[PDB]
Amino acid sequence: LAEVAVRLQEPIVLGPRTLQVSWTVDGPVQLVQGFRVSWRVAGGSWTMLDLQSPSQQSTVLRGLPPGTQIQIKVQAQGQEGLGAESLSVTRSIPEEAPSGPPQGVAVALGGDGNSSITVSWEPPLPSQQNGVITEYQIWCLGNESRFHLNRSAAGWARSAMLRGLVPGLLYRTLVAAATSAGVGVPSAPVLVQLPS
Repeated sequence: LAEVAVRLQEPIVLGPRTLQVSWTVDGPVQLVQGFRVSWRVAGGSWTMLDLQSPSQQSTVLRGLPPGTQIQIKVQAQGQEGLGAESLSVTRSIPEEAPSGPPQGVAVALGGDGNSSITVSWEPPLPSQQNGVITEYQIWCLGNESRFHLNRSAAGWARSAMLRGLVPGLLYRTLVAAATSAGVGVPSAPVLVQLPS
């Protein structure tokens, strides 16, 4: 089980956040009864998987974090235990649009003129960003599209000033974060209706 050597091939993406991992075997093949695949973010603790057959020389890792580097190793198992670890391979998981909204969206009166608001926010949860945040989209939607207010802000911004709200109109204020892959999910709306 120590003489056997595992040869890891280059991983292949199937569905989003997946990696098809395959390998060949060289040595006393008759001793192997299965394989234990281990993977981690290149970080955190290793995640292990047990394969109950010596013919399963491939597996599909799923739900891998977008915008990260995944490190993969594989070893053979038998009646003795576990064998030598193969050489690790590392592949990048493509960034995605954020899957979680910015946190703590708030609205305050303030800005230019007499009917402006300042919208503030915090980034999405780190596990929901799916990449480096490069942009925030801010919307102030009325009942008609001619009343919509929209601004963009840089990844370092945490506020945006929106002017020209019509008194008496109900506005839905939303913020979304974006990565290089696109604009993510918007926050729950903060409703604003200025006095008239």
